[PDB]
Amino acid sequence: NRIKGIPKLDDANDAGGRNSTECTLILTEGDSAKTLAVSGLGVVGRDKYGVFPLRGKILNVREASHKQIMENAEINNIIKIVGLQYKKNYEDEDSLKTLRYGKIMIMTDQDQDGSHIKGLLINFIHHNWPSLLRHRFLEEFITPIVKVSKNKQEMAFYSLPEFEEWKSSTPNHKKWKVKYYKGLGTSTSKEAKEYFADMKRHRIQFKYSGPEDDAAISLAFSKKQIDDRKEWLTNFMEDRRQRKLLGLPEDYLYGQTTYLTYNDFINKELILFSNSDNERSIPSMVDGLKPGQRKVLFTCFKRNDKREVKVAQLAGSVAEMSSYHHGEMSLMMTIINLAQNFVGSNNLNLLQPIGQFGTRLHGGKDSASPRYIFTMLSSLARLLFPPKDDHTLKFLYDDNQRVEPEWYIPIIPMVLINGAEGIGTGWSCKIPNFDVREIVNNIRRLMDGEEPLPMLPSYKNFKGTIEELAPNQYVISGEVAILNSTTIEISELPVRTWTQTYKEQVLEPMLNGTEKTPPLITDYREYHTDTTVKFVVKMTEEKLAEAERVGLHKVFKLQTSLTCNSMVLFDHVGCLKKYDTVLDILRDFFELRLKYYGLRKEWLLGMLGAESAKLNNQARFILEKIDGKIIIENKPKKELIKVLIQRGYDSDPVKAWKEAQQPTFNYLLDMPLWYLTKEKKDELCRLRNEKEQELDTLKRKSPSDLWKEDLATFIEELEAVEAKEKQDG
Amino acid sequence: NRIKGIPKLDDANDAGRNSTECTLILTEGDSAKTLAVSGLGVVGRDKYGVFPLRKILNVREASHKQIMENAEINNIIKIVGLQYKKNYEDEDSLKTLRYGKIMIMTDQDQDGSHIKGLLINFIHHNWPSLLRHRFLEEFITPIVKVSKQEMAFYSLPEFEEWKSSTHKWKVKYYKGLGTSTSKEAKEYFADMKRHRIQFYSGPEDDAAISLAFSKKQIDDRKEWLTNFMEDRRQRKLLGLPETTTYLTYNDFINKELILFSNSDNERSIPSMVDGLKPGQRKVLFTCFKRNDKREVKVAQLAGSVAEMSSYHHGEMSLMMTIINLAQNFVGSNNLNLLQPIGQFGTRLHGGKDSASPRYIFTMLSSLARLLFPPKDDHTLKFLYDDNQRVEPEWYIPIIPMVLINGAEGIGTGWSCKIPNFDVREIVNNIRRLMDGEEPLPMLPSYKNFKGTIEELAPNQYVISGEVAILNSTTIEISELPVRTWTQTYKEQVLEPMLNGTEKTPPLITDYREYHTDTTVKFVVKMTEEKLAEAERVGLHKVFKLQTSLTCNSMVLFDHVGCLKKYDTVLDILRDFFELRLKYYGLRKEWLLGMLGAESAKLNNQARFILEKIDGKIIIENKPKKELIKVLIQRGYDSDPVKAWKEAQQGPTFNYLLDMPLWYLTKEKKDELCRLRNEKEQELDTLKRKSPSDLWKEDLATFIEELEAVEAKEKQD
Repeated sequence: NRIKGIPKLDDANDAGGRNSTECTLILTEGDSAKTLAVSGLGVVGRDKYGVFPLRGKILNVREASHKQIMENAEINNIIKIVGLQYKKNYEDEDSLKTLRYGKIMIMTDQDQDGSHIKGLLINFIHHNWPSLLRHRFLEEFITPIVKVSKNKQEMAFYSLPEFEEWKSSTPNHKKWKVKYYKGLGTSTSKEAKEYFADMKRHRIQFKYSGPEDDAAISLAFSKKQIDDRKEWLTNFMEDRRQRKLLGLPEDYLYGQTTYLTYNDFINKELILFSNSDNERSIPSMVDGLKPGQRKVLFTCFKRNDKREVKVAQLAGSVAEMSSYHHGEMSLMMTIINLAQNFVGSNNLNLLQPIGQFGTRLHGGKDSASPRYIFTMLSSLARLLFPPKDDHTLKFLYDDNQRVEPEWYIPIIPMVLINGAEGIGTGWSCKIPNFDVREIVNNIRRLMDGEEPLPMLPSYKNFKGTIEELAPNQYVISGEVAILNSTTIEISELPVRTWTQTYKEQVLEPMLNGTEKTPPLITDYREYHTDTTVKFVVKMTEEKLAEAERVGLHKVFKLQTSLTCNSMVLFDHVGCLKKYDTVLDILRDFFELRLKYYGLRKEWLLGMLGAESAKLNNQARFILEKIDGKIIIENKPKKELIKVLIQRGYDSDPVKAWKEAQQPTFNYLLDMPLWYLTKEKKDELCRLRNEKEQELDTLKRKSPSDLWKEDLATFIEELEAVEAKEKQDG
Repeated sequence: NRIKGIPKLDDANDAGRNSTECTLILTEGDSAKTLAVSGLGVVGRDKYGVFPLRKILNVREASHKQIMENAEINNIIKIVGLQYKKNYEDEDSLKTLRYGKIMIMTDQDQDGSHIKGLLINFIHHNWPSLLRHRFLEEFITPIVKVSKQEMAFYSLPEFEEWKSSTHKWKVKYYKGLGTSTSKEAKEYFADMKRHRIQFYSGPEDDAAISLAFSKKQIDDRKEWLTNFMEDRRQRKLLGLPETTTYLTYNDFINKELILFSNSDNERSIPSMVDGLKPGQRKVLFTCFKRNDKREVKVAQLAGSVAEMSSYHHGEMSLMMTIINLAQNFVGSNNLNLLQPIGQFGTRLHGGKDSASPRYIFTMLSSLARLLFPPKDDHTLKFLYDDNQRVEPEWYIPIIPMVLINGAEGIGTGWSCKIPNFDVREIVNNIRRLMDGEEPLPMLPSYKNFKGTIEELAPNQYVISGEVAILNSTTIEISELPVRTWTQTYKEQVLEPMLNGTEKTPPLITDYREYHTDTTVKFVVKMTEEKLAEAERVGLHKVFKLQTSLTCNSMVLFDHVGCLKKYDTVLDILRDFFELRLKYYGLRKEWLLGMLGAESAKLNNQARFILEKIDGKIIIENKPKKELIKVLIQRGYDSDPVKAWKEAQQGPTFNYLLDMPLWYLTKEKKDELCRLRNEKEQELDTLKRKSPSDLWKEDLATFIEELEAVEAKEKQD
């Protein structure tokens, strides 16, 4: 019959019989993957194929208790289906016939999560029966990464570089249709049948090629090789930097390929899972943002909202425009955190916190619902990230959608303005806040060739002191003063100490005592606002005198230590880098930003010239038509084009320049009839001169002059915004 | 004097001899407390206390152990120094309370009203003599604010009245507390007289509070909602449009808390006009507005729905609404409005086996806008979420969609279950009603269902699968009853037959599976004796291939918004038919005005181009004011489409002068002249057509596409 007790298993009809070696067990990533396999199998495929969905996390055998392994239903279910014995050898075909299935095929998405399942399954087999790996047992199901369709013709590519080679070798490639099939669920049931009719082109086998494979699997999953994984990622990022500089493509694993070594899989596919956590948690040094923050900011820039919108509405826009797929709760926190402006949050919030966005009372947690709070860009956001730089950035693609860039390039190092914090896999980042004006001044000093002045951490509206005990080591202190004997006033808490947390953890125990400590204070009264702290504490005269001799800041927990020893950021090329000082961050930023002001000037020169040429033709066309040199009334379109060509009119110069970066007279004839009137004609003629003067002015300006203009514009708006903030408080 | 152990309380300084003048603000969570703290500042802490409510229990419907194990109520008692057994009928005991007033500060949504009512219920149950005095109050913010000059309104009709004067300044809605900034909170707390409302006026209030929260008054609340919906229905049919200082307890229950219970009904029971719940309508409205010509990711579309329709429910709920609108397996929609491009779930797992929204794609079906014609959108009533225009109250499709894809929902007092019916039968029955004939009876019909559906009695049906005897020991099951999923049948029926229960032996020897993603094939082996015994009992009964379906709870919202129980599906069809026919009259009336304005606009545009070509109009090097005067002197009209749209709610000649110089060329002039003739012919053709003729046109267009779409579906 069939095995009893596994209702989720589609048992192969020949499994557990004479032809068991010809049977293949398909392990799928969840029920949706199993449904795809069922659709392809049809009826003929049900004799030698079995499908079982992995509806849970495969355990890491290497680092799990024997009790968990013996009670794990998922691990045990695989044992029953394949007929595997916990302690056995499978080096002889005699011992290979006790298995109900001759092959195991893992069917997962071609994303990082799917690779994790593949590796964990590989680790489970390697750690219990490394004999099976020796022969052709473990295999994987693969779908083409990209499909191109045109005129009812379809082609498939199994590697992103292969698709790029096709586009480089195929003119009019933009006339086709592009779809990406890394996820299994993207494929239809009809497409599933097509895959299973050509299983040779959708099957890959895992090959054991030596002890290097055992080392690779050990490196990936052994609990003792944590530091080895750090060097594993370190070499990967440097190898990626070298590969890009040498023009070599990204490391591909699948070609138009039938075999994949275990070592190749670990070092080229499973590595991307760990590097993703670093790439998601550690900000970039160029703009101080993580990809999630960048997606929100990119969405805000693209929307160009002149009026505030609900956070829930903006969150929908980010999901729609930037392909954000990391979760609704994460998206909400990212938007809210970009707008917070309380002491210890951003020194310069890029989004406006219009409503209850959290305060210093609860460390930003006391925010209201996203359906009730509003936000929009700050008036400083587009001054910090100038629109003219967008044309020099590298915008990324999520499948077919153009999304946020690799990084933005602000006019001052934003990573030092609002700080940075993140925990990845092997590295961690912690950078404090610094004064906006001091950073602008140091950028100006570097432009003039002077040495940068030292910078201490600075938090906006913080009323306490920050002192440097030693390089990169600081102590942040609140404010306490003795009003009289028996009374002290606490008027400031240290940075990142929240009002509610201080009252609950410090002052309440001193008033009520605990099981191990008698009360220290007799009373305390609270006089806070939403943005200021005031505690008035009463004490016994003798106990206060003792506290002063010890030190009130120490006794009342008004001191916090801050160490700058883990300033780890992604550099402009995508490699994690440990910055020893904030001046090193500023210097690295300065070189890149100065270079991109040169890039902006080159682009502006070409674009302004094209705009001037376009306006030159437009002004001439209107004037010639009024003068009668060109007649368009009741004239054939073909005749009009010939006249325009004969008279030396140019095709759309802006269009020509854009294609030049890699005839059309519509820019002339699309002009409204309004432009024949005197006033509008004069406006067009004036605009022609202004564009020419604009190009001439730019030709006389160096990249540093443009940088100084942007800094001056930003500073003026900064003073206006900050002055208004004080008036409203 | 001092309260100990409640670290979340901001005790008032005078809470004490001045306890009568002390007000305790009870806030909805920490964010509400933050707003109150911001408005209080420093000087406000002398007479005001703030405590955050981090859920009030229903005292009537709860164990007294829980009524003493709930820390939140116990903390409230401790803060306001309340004693359970006390009357406090005079100031003799009112000084035994630590605060003079309890102020409830919540959002102005349904969730906030629930907190307000439950707190009121808490006082009413243990200190009924305390709600008599000026004790319980609520914090109120203006509903609408208009903004370098700013004004505020505490009444929606007052805001509408403001529109009569001059309506663009800038408008913002402040129902949620979090909408107000800290600066605005300070302004509120300065004029606290204008932001505070106080709640007893008779025995009617006691009934109101009792009605809302008594566990025995369930059926009274159902009649309470029934009267509300019927009163609303009559007011809407009559065309009716549906601040103070004090609010009675009875007024709060009957005018504010009523919205909470009907909200569950309004979200779960679909409308009879379009067969949709509000969440589904928001998705469909987003799809119509986007008008995607290419497939889009479900994750991307979900963001668009959140951005465009003010959808504020769960993300998981939104994903399921989109996916369910696209499913096309046996038991799901007979006509899916969205295309399931990818793994959207199948009959194997009842649609639960769908892939991640970032990998599956969708777009409108080619039938969606044939079913929901764009020309009808101008006759619908589109709703507003604060300042954003969103989906309408309902769409008006050309056939009753509620009978096509069925209806299912559970509300508060009512429930809905309607099966699917055949599209062609529904179209045919609609055609019969247009001709004056009686509709034919209709049985439930599910697309691609290979079984049988029989009516035992009115509204009583039996759905059966297919089983065939192959030999003395073998039977094959080629169809399961509608809504029986392959995995659920294998796990619940066939697995126990193979293994047996604890006290019952196995019934079958073996079964083999040969399903596809859309078809079912079980080959079951038994012994000869057990098969013969099964035959005598009845194979459909033995293998559970029959399911009962009763049309006894076909409850839908009518076009006026009142829940109505339909006895037969023909009653739904007749009610739909009358409304749809009326809206075809409404469409013709709108089209007559709009087509006429378009024709007038093109007449001026064609005349303007021809006169410019003929030299009757000169614009070269001419002042704008001189050109405008010539156009008026020659009788040209201001934008007629703008004028007609303005009529439905100096001169404008931009529609003439914005035209490109291309229109002076021969071909474009001929195209403009051809378009001028086409618009006139369109208006003339419409005048000779009745509303029923337009309906028949839409049905024919829909039927042609339905055959094409369904033929391709079979081809795969």
